[PDB]
Formats: sequence, structure tokens, C-alpha cells
Amino acid sequence: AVEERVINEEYKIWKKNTPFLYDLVMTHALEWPSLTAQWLPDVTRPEGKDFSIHRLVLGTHTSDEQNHLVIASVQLPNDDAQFDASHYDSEKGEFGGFGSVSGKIEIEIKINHEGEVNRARYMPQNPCIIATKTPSSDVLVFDYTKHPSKPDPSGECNPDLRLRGHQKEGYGLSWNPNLSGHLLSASDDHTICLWDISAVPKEGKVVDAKTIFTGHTAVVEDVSWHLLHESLFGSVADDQKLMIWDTRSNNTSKPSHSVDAHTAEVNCLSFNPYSEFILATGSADKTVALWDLRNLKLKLHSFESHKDEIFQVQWSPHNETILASSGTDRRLNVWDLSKIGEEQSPEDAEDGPPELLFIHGGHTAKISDFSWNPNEPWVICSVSEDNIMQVWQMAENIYND
Amino acid sequence: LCSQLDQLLQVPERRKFGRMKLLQFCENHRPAYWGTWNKKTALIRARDPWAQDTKLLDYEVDSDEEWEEEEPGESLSHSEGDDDDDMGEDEDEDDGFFVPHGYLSEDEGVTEECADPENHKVRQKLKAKEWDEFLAKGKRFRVLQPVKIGCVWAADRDCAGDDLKVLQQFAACFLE
Amino acid sequence: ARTKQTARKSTKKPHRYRPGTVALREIRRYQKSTELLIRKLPFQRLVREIAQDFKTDLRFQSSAVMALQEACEAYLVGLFEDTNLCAIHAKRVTIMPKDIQLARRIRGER
Amino acid sequence: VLRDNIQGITKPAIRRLARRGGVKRISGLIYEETRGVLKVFLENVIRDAVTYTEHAKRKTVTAMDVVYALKRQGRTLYGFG
Amino acid sequence: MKVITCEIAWHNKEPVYSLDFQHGTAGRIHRLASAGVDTNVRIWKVEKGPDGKAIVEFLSNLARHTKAVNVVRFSPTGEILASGGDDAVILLWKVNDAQLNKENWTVVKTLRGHLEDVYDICWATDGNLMASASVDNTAIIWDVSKGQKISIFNEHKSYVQGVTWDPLGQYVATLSCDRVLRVYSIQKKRVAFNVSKMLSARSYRMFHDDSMKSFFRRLSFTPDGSLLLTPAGCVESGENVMNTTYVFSRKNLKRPIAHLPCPGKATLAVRCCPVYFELRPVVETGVELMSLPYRLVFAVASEDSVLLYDTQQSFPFGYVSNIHYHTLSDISWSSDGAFLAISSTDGYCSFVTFEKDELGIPLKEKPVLNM
Repeated sequence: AVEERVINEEYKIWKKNTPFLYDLVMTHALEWPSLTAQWLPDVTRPEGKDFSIHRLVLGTHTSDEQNHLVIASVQLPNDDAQFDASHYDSEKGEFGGFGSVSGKIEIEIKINHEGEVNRARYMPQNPCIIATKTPSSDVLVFDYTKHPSKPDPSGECNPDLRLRGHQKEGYGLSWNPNLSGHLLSASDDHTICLWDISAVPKEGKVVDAKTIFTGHTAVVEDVSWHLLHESLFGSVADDQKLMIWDTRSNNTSKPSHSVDAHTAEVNCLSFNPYSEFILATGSADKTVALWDLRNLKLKLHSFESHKDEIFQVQWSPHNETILASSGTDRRLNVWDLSKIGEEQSPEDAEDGPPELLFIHGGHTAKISDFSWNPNEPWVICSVSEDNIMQVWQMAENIYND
Repeated sequence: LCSQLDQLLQVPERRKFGRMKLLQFCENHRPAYWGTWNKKTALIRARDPWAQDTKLLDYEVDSDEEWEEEEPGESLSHSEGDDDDDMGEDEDEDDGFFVPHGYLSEDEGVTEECADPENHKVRQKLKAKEWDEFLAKGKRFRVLQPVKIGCVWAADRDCAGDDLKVLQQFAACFLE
Repeated sequence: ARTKQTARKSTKKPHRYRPGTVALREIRRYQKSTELLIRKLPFQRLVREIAQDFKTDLRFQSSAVMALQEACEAYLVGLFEDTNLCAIHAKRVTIMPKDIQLARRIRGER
Repeated sequence: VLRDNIQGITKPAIRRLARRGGVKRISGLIYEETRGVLKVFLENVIRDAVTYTEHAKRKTVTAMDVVYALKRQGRTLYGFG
Repeated sequence: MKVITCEIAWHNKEPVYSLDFQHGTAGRIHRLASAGVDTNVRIWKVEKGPDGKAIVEFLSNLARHTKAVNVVRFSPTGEILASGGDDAVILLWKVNDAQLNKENWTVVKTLRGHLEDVYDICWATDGNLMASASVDNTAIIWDVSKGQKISIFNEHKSYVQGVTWDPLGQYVATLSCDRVLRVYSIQKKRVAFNVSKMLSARSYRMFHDDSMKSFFRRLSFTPDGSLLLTPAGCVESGENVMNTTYVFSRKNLKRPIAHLPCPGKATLAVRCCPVYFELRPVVETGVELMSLPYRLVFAVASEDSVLLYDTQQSFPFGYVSNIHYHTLSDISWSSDGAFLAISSTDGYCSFVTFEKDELGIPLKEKPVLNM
């Protein structure tokens, strides 16, 4: 009651203050909340039109209803149309005008999925193949080009590929941008599964476990390949442990590198799309730690801006020195590496350290998952728990000055 | 790069108002706003987006006053209406709305000093032009690049041959 | 790992451009759309009935029919946008027949 | 027999006009007014075209007569000279 | 010579139909008039800038016409302006000695007599006579000084889309849409010549029928008075037809002297520049259209293209194309001959700029005309 009221008041204040702070807001209410959300590299810019089309991949969470993996199309204003003289309002004194032309979000393809979609990431050199996690042991692989767009009346799902190697559900899935068919998955079974689908036969359905890792003594929260290296990957697990593995190693139980992360459990990690030595990890001690691959003993920096556990951390494909991270504080924080160690007055310091650059608080509940747009700059799609998917973008005067 | 990593591991003007902004919300009955914002406030900062902004804008709801629909809006947002279609069979034999029947009616009703083979040739040429236009409807958008030929004259001999031939294609044909 | 929870079901009127600084070069209207978007047979029957009401012993052309089409969608979308701007100026989103009449009065046809 | 095509214009056509026209919400009874407006515009255009065709000493109405009638009405047509 | 496509609000993107220059003023500054569908006649100011570009500056607005205006030509003196609207009335304005208007243009004469759209207006060699064409299937002749209708010609069968006056003053050229070209006398006030079909001996009609996709069929006499140019011509070399512009001399108006083929796009307007030029040195052959001690330049505006022809050469020396999407409407020449205003029905116009001496040396003394 009181918490709901204060959250509603905060959301109303954010609604009133958004025009001064944001440039592009697209708030949509999904049919069901999504545990994951990721953009696709392909962008559509039809000739003779003043808008662009982007593609998003999301999941669904239903207690007793058939879950659908969703590929959706989002319409955004054109870059050229951003500077147009339409009208003028004498009251506000700005080139405003409510009008009716705007973008809109449509659901394009829905594919039946056994259980909740824990995580859905496309494989980088072909958006056709999409990998999803299940509450069961297996990991599913779909292809929307090899599947009817609308869901089939049959309740049972028809995955294009089913992968075995785990014994129960998990929450970490990653692809390899440099080698085709390589996939990493994590689960509560204390093991990390590495699979190769490049050698799967045309009519083959079941994929065996290529590699199993068991170095961790606790829940392997997340795994991810290196964005530049071809055989190195990282993992973070609830034993407060960061783990660097090389697939060329002859031992799957003896790690290449093992480091303690924090005093609390860690959730996820992400590498730079440009750099190759800096990795960001999020923990439950209200900190996000940067680590250099030159020396893993000492933390590069320990950003501290949240009040609780932080779940998802992603970098910016457009800018090398920009990080984004969300937790259960319902705030998506955008952080800059160009303001590190910069003196500030206390008036700019009560809210937080200069390490932070931006805070987004337009989500009523925990931010389930966010993703950057690989084509448009600063556009971030964040899905929260109350089936709220916001395609937001902060003001151009806060990062460019 | 990989080897090094492995080794190391081991009206006013638009330009004065800035870019336009978009604010669209699903729960708001108020329509999506597409306009530029230029109010300068030192309290609405990215660090504290929830800070109060006195003397800038009142903190009151506007969607309820702007749009209180409570009407049969037919629910045309999406999910219904675009796919629906109807098809039937028409009759066009009495008042022929066709190019061949149209030309036949024009020739029958209106008679001029034109030869019948000439009229047939004209009708065939018109049909061919209509077919060409129908095939050409697939061009869709096509930007135009300006084409200009300079003041070339027969006195000069060093001018471009291509332009000379292009204008030769537009020569003068005299009649005896 | 991470605690889960149960989800919930989810359910001025003439805008003439000033002689200067108007550099709009919209190319689309410069070419025909080839988008009929209205079935040809009912429009053809209606035009036939109007022609019969006016007089008899007359025929039209397929190109003429397409020209009538193009004019129809052009005029109708213009009227629809005019009613849209009137509704936003009237602080409403649903178009009403009174909005249609007011837009026609603005155009001067009524 | 040939007197009951007033409702010939389909509701999907009207809502497609609404979609291209940019309006998002449509009332439940505006269809009759839209059909009447379209009929009035068509009648005016056809009357002007027939007047031009009669004064052209011709019978079949061509696209040129339609475009000239539109010019008389005050609207221009693109793609048809 | 350089082509500038105007991205300026001419007639708030409504179609533009006809333009003309100030022939009276010989200075660099030029006062242009434009007619459009928006019931507004707009007078602009055009002059070359420091870089030689052709820019247009608004001067005055005209809004008395209730309906669209389709044709506008200035008088040879230039002090009185003709405007032909769609309300079957023609207006004659004059300069008078306003927030957006730098000067006022008051109505002086209002001549009626038609019932339908007026498509073409031409002035006489002195401006005291008026020639016009309308959808009413009649060529109409007026006394400008007296402001009263004096002559009606109703022998046409279809639309008449172009009339012009003989600078010598003995002929009046008109062309109906019925593939017929007529030439009228002044004293006789009847059909002096009537040419529609040509034999090559199979015979065929030489002009386009009602089926052409162009509004107008503007033709004008050469200011010399010895050249009659008619656009929208058809030549049937074999079983097909090709678009062309016919050129006639004073010796015989029945058999055309020559034709200039413009295949593909269809010719619709012809305008001859009012400045003369000396004889360019060329080989003594039959290349020239006509042989005269002094040459001159004219232009033909086709469905899309603009071709600049001279007198002493056969092929056009100038060629402009692919600059407007939708069909052309009219062309006009400046008094000094350095400007070519090209208007299409799309909504914006273009300017072809000629630097000094590029088109030749104007005559020190202009040869007189045997009236």
C-alpha cells in the first residue's frame, strides 16, 4: 500500500520530469513480462518514409499459460526527421505540437516455448537462430524463418534444436562472436555447458554436451565469451567467484584463472565491444567491479551507486567508455569512464559519486533485462517485471555537453 | 591482438532550439507527444531526475484532462481491421469501363475524319503505352539527378563528342 | 539463485507556407502511389450509378477510374488529417461527425 | 436492382484511410458521414468532368477531363499530368 | 549557363502554370510574375548575385482571383500585367505609387466574355490588343485601351490551349486541341489558314489528340515575325508516331519548313527570347533553320525537358532535363536574355542563368519590323 503509493508518486514525478531529461521514450505494455530483451543488428529504413524499423527478441513469463518467445518490430523516428519545423504553440513557446504521427511497437512472430524463457540471445552472424533457456534441463534453439510466424494451435512446442548436458534450469546463456556454433550455458547443477551446433546434421534434433565445467562450488550465475579472443571466456558465480577459462586447456575442472570477486554473490558480466582487457561484473554487495586482464588480483574500479543486488550489466556498442547496469532498485544506471577521479562539489555529491552519469527510474518494479540498440545511439530497451518495455534514450546534452 | 592478450594474461530557427523529442506512453490516454523542449532548469538533472522543479511546471496529472475518452472508440489500435477484406464479382458489359470498350465507344459515339486502320493503330499504341506504364509502376521512389548540357556550338571543335551526339539525336528535319 | 515471483494478467486554419525559407521537397507526393487500398468493383458501381443519374449514353476509362481513385484517397486523407488536428486542438482523440463538418467548413466546401 | 450500392464502400477501406490519415481512434457511426462526403465529392468531380466532356464535343470521359475537373474543384492530381 | 532548381516556396507547393519577365526594363534587375492554383499571382524579384546564382525575392502578392490562375504574360511595355484565372475572367493590373507586400498592385481592368477556364493570353506588338484562349472553344480578341470585347472566333471544335500575336501585326496564331492549327488575319478577321493534316503520298494529322498528358499547348511567334513554332506535333515516319516541334516560315503556313523531333516526352510550350544576336561563324550549309543577317535564340519546353535552339544551327545548343518530376507548364525569357524561367506543375520552378557574351553579341541597333 505505502510502497505502491510512493512508487506511483515517484513514477508520476519521473513522468513530469521526462521532457527535460529524455529525447526518445517508447513505453509499451506487453501481454506478459519478459525475462530477457535484446535488439537485432538488422535495421529497416524504407525509401520514401520518415521512420525506421528495428527488431527485438523477448520472452514471456506465465504461471499456467503457454509461453511464447516473441520477435517484435519497433518503429522509431528518422534521424533526418529529428529536425523539422512543423508548428509553434504560443503557450509553451516551443516547436512542439502533439499531433498523431509517432512510432509504435508490433508483435511480429510468436513461437511456443516449453516453460518460461529464462534468457534469449541471437547468434551474432545470423539472427535466424535464437537460443533460449528453459525451466527444464534442456536448452532450446528456434528459427523464426523455419517456424510459422503465428503460434501453432498445438500446445507442445516444436524447437528446432534441443541441447542436453544440464540437469536443471539456469539463467546464463551466451554465444561466441568469433566461432560459429559455439554456445555457453549455465545452470544450478554446478556445471557450465559448452556446445557446438555447427556440426549438427540437417535432420538432427538432440545435441550432446561437448564440454562440461565443474570448477565452481556454487551456482554458476553467468558465462560469456570474450568479444575479441576466440577461445577465452569468463564466468561469475554465487560463490563470489570470477573465473577465466580457456577452451584450449586440457582440464575442464582446473581453471585457467580463478579470483574472488566480492564479499557477496555475483550475477552477470560483460566485455567491451571495442576493448579487450576490461571486464565488468555485478555483485550483490551493491557494487560493480571492473577488472583488467593484465592483472586480476586488484580491482580496476568499484562503482557503488545501488542500494541492493544488481542483476544485469551491459556495455555500449557505440561508446567504449560507457557502461549500463540494472538491479532490483528499479533504476538503470549509465556510467562513464571519462569522469573517473574528477573532483566535484558536495552539491553534485549527495546523490552519488561522479562515477555515475545517468539514472533511469521509470520502471515500477525490478528491471528484468535491458539491451542497447546496436544501430541507433544511446537507445536502450529495458523490460521490467510489470510487463513494461521502455525504449528510452536520455538527452543529447547530458553526454555531449 | 589475440597473441598479445594471451601473453599478457599468463518563426524562430530550428538550429536555435535543438533536436526534437518524442514522449509516448501506453498507459496514457493522452496522445503521443512529438516536440522540441528548450526549458533550462538546474533542478531537473540526470543525477536526481526526481528533484522538484519549482517555477518550471506544475506536478499535476494532465492525461485525464487531455483525454477522457469513455466513448465507443471501436478499438482500432492494432490486432483487428487491417487484415479484413472483401472480394466479389463485378459486371462491366453494359457501361464498359475498359480501355478497349472505352475506345470502341468513343469511336462509335464520336466520328471524326480518321482512317479506320489509323484508329486501330492508335488504339494499339495506346494499349502498348498502358502496358508499359503498368510494368513501370514497380519503379516506386526514384530520386532525380539534374541533366545539363553546356552552350556547345558548331564553331567550336574541342567540345565533348557525347553531348554533340546527344544533341544530334535532336537534330532538325526539313521538309521539301 | 534469484527469487522468482508470479506475474499478473495484463489487459491558422490555412497553413500556407511563407514565400521564404520553405525548402520542403517531399518526393513521395511527386509520384503516384499505385496503392488502390479500396476495392475497385464497388467504386466502379458507384461511379456508374452517378453517371447514370447525371445522364445516359456515356462511358468512362480505366485510367479515368484510377484518377478518380487517386483523387479520392488524396482528398480523404487530407480531410482525415485536418480532422485529426482539429481533434487535438479540441483536446480529444476520437473523431466525430461534427469534426468532419468543421473540417469541411475550414476547407470551404461546405 | 441497380440502386443499392450506397453501402458499397467497405468499412476496411474506411479504417485503412484512417490508418494512412494518421488518426488512431474512430467513432462507431462516422462511416455514414464519410460515405456521404465521398459521394458528394465524387458527384461534384463527375459533374465537372461531364461538363468539360460535353463542351469538348466528346462522349467518353478521359483522365484529362478528370484532372481538369479536379483543377476546377481546387485540388491538383499528381502522376496524371 | 547553369541550372538552379528553386527550393523556395513559390506558390505554397501548389502547381505553377505561367511566368513572364519585364521586357520594358533593360536593367540587370528583373521583375517576374508567377501564376498558380492557389488563386494567388506572385510577383518576385530576380537578379544575379555576387556568385552569379539566380535567386528570387518576393515583391508582391495578388489574391483577387476567386479560382486558380493558369496563364500570365506581361505587356511589351511591362507596365500592365495580364492574369487569366479559372473564373472565366481576365485581369489587367498596373503598378501604383501590406505587411508581407513591398508594393501594391491595384486592379485596373476586368474583362469578361468567357464561361470556362482561360488557358492562354498573348499581347500584341504594342500592347493595345489582347488575344486569349479558353475552354469555351473560342479565340477571343479585346481592345486593351477600350477594355471591351471586339472579336470572337468559334470555328474550333475542342479546347484551345495557345494563342499568339504576329509582331508584324498581320497574323494571329491559334491551335485547338483537335489537332488543328489556325492562322487568322487582322483586317479580315477570319480563318486565313487552316492546317491540320500533312501528306508526305499518305497523309496524317500532325498534332496530338486529346490523349496527351499535358495541360497546355503554348505556341508563340518569333519576335522577328518570320518563324511560327508549334509544339505537341506528331511525325509519322512509319507505322509509329514521334513527338516534335514544327517550325513554319512566312512563305507558306500550310507546309511546315521543318520539325525538331523530341521523342519520348511530349512538347508543350515554345518561347522565343526577345534579344537578337550576330551571325556565329559556321560552315555555309543547310544546317541553319533559316538564313537571315541576324540570328536569335528560342526554347522549347517538352513534357519534361527544355531544349534551347538558335537560328543558325540545327541541333539545340542547350539541353536541360531530369530537373522536375511532373510535367512542365511554361517557360519565359528575360529582357536581357540572361535568364530562363522554367515552371512545371509540380510546385517549384527553375532558373537557367546565362553569363554575358555567352549567347553572343546583341545587335548595337535592333532591326525594325515592317508593320
